[PDB]
Amino acid sequence: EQFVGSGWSFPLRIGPTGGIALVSGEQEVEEAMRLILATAPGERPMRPEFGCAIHDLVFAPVNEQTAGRIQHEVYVTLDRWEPRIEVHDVDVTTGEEQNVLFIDVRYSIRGTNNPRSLVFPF
Amino acid sequence: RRFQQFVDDAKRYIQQRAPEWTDHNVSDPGVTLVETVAHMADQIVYRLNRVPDKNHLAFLDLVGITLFPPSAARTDVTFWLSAPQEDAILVPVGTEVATLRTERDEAVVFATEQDLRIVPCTMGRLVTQVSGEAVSDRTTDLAESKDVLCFAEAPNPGDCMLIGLSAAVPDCALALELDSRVDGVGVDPRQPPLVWEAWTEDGWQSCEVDRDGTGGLNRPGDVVLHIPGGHVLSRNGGHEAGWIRCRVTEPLSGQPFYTTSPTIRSAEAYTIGGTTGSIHAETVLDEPLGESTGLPGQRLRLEHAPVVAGEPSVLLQTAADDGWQDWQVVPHFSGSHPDDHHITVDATTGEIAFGPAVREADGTLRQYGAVPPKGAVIRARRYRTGGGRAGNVARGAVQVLRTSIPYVSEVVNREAALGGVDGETIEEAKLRAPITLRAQERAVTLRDYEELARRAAPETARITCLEGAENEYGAHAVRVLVVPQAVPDPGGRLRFEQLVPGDALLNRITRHLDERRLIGTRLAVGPP
Amino acid sequence: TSVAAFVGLAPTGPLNEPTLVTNWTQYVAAFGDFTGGYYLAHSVYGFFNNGGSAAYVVRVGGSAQAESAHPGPAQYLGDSSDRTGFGGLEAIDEISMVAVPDLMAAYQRGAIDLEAVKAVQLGLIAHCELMGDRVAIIDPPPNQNARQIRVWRQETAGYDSKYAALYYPWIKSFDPATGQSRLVPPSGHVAGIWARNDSERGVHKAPANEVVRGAVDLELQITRGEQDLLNPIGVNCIRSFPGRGIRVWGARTLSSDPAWRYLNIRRYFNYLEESILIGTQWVVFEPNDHNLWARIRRNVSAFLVNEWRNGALFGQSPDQAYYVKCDEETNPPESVDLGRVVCEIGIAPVK
Amino acid sequence: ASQRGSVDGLGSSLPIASMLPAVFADDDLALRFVAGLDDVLAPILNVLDCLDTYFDPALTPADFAQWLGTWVGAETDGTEAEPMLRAAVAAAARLHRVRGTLQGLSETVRLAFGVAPEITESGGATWNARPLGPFPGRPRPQLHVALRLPEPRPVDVHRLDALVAAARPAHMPYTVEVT
Repeated sequence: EQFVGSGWSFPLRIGPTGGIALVSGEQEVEEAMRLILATAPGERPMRPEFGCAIHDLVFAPVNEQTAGRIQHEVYVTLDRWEPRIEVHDVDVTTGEEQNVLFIDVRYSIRGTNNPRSLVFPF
Repeated sequence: RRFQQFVDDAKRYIQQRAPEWTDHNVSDPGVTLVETVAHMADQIVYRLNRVPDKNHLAFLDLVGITLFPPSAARTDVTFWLSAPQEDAILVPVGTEVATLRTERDEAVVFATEQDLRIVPCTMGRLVTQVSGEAVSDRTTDLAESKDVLCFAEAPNPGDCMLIGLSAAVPDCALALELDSRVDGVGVDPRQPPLVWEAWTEDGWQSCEVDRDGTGGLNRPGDVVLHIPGGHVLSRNGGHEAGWIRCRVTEPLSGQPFYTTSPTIRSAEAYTIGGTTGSIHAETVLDEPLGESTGLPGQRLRLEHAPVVAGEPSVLLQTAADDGWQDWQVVPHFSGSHPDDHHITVDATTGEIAFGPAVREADGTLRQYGAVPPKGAVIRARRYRTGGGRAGNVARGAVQVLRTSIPYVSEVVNREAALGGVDGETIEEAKLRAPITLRAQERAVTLRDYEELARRAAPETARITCLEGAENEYGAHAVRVLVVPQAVPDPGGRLRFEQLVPGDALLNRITRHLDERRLIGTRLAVGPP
Repeated sequence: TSVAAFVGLAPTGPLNEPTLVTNWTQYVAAFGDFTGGYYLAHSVYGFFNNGGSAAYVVRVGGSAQAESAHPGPAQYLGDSSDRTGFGGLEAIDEISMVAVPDLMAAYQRGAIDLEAVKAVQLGLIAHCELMGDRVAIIDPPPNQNARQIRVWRQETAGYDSKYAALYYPWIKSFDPATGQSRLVPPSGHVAGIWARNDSERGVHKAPANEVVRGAVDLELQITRGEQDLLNPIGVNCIRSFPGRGIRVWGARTLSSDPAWRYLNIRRYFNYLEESILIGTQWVVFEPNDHNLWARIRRNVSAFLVNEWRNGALFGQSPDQAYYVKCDEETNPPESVDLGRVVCEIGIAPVK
Repeated sequence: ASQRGSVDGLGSSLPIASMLPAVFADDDLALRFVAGLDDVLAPILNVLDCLDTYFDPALTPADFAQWLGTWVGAETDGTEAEPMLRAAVAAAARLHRVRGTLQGLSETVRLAFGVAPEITESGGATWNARPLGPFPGRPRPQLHVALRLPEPRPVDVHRLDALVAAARPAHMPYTVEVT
């Protein structure tokens, strides 16, 4: 229902006929999320507050206390800078051994309300 | 500008309750609903004020404006094969090659324009040759081994190597083996800039190189060449085969030749592939469109690219008791009788018109073109898409051939698409009308006469038109003075020969200005 | 309770191994996306779009014997090899619903005769009738036309089983990649509705009158008068109600038994039966005597009463809800091993 | 007047019954009565549809054909035959783009009679690289029109005389010859 627009993908490429690729629809929102979460709240001095501040929660003890702060860190950032999306919960899990923290954000563009989970395809 | 307004909103139509007729004193949920379900007038009125986009297309025909038809792109599709065994028609005309299919909608798909045939071409005669040494009826220079001298161990312009080609099929690829006994200093294959040839019936023709073992044969090489048209070698001997020529060009400063070229020992020719140009096209079958309302003027749209021009490529099948009724496409409706079955199609878009009704005076409802009965199913049997800009495919992108009808594989083009042009939209043509409708085209006054020449010859530095004065023949004709461009040397002096214009330049001006001249006026050109 | 099973052709990925997927991106990482025009890719997408966080897919065919008894539209039991045909689903004990998307792409492409595709559906029904918990969704011939589908159900197939659901008109779904309407069977989409139900209103409510979101248009629109010659016989329908989108109308199972007509009752019982047998796991343990038979009765009763707590039972009070009997009368002294029998009840049907 | 009244046996793209609610559609007299009102709105919807054809000179009724001739320089005076008018209006806009040229005079007389003319004029085109080279061309103006008509009734001369009067650019004399 919400308009999604169009813009170039994160890994930009020549395309079928040359020039520059261009992608819209449900795929585009995923690319914007990939940019927003990956970058630290820096490296972009003109826009400092942009970029999810996740590095402050590295090397914490494995507790739901730090697993809860990250749960709220994503919410503010995923909402402030990406308004064309509605966020449906995050899931912090130690899916391999017990020394890593995986986040599984589930989102759904407004009105379309089809649930999807961001995957970070490498 | 000053457009009348034709809107009277929906509610005002229910306003006429008019309870002043006997006894109909009732409210909303009565079965007086026909007072409201005739709100279609609101839908009708809104349709009046809107002037349809299709209307612009009508009066571009009225004022003599031709819409822009879309084109397509032509490429150089090259086949490949690994089992050269015989000759037959391995490529039916219209064989379809396709690009890779990924998340970018649907891959663009081409279609060959001709029929391609493979031939396992063998050799003819290997002959010794050097500059100034013709064949002189020599054939067996390598028929029984003993090697053959390569340019007398001295390659200079005019040299060539002589080998026959059994068939010389115009659109195939030849694989020549060059087993050379290595002698002297080894060299990079690219270093000697040798040029191939074929001795076409029109004369010598060039060829390209796609393998390292072509020149500078430090090791026995395997030349691969795509045949540039059909040819036959200069028959003096015992082999009427095709022709090859390892002509060596001038010695470049950075690309020099070398003495003591290696001596050829064994050689053999094979066919590996064939190259044929193709146009961006496709053939879709069984595209149902829905059901007909049985009313005149129905319009149907195809959810694909513009239909490519050619033989009638939009076959409309209509359900009937006897089966399928086929509609033949026609040009502009004109005199189409009610009995006849006819349709109108748009080249640049999927809009497909149908029989338009018209209520003439006395209400004859003179209908042009038949109308399908209500409930009939309409489907498109044949449909040839392909036109548009989205055929400007990048170099070497097409990699899969459709339906894999023969035993062929690895179909990869070498050169990028020529590039088609997308047809103009109605909105784009709405901007063309104010300009191209008033582009002079009369040549009345002096300004036009000098201006029109400039349009015909944009490269002219100075043009001016002076009328022939009185006491001069030619029926008050005019003279045109033309000054061709020229750089007057670094020395500051200009030769007189540079001032005269070329004959073609003068002819080009005259040919164009002859058509747009007014009645009974003569023009002559030339320097003052 | 909601996880689904799908059998169809899909490019790449493991062959005949019932992998588990939970998100659409997980699917595309294994078996492509819409490539080749296989119906399984569209059907899963409609299921994922229509709610339902779990899904099992059994890839059998491949990109191109593209279609046959076992390869393609899989029908063989696989000789209980746990790796072939519908036998792959046998070693799951979690899947609660099965569907056959590709089963009839062969019919459109002509690679399978109509009499050949009747047996495989019946083979699927024999699978549901065996495991005793899952429910299969059946799909009719494309472009069947309303007056002819009623003949088809009662003459060609005539399944008459308590584990099959039929949904007549197909769906013109929308492919986001190309934005082109395509025709697909409603097996995947309807299964999405059944997944919403449990996760939004419980198994109690029959899966009907819910938006078939993901849909755009319906071929062969059915009017109400024509429906009343279809609904009682045991065929559902999908209609385009004005201003309310596309909704599923009818919740009748493919059975002629008057006591098992409605879908939710069969949906309820499979949930109900699977709940207790997971609970009362006193088997190959706890000596069969007059003591255990009393223990079983209390354990079952303490659950059904709690089931009446959430509604989904009738009686105004627990005493009038169920009726259990596991005393010495039901277990004769002769039943040395084949013992520990009991009875139970549950009912709350729909409109 | 034109008697552009209603037409019997014509359907509508917007049936009045198809907009009715459900249950209301179950009646018999209401369904037939409300369908009767379609007889009054039947041709209006046909009119709003296919309006493009109502503006193409090759298809549009005779009345608008003359009216459409007003949009451009049709000059439809004296033509009492419908088929003759059909070509004139559509081809009028292309004439004025080259009006006054050799092809324009030839085509206009071709349009008015259906046969190509034979014309000779005091003019031409030439080119020569000789500096200040003389230019040929008839020393005195002259325009001649010849028509190879199969049935020369003794009225075409005046018609050719009248028609060629506007084609000539008010510059040179003329004469009319008809087979």
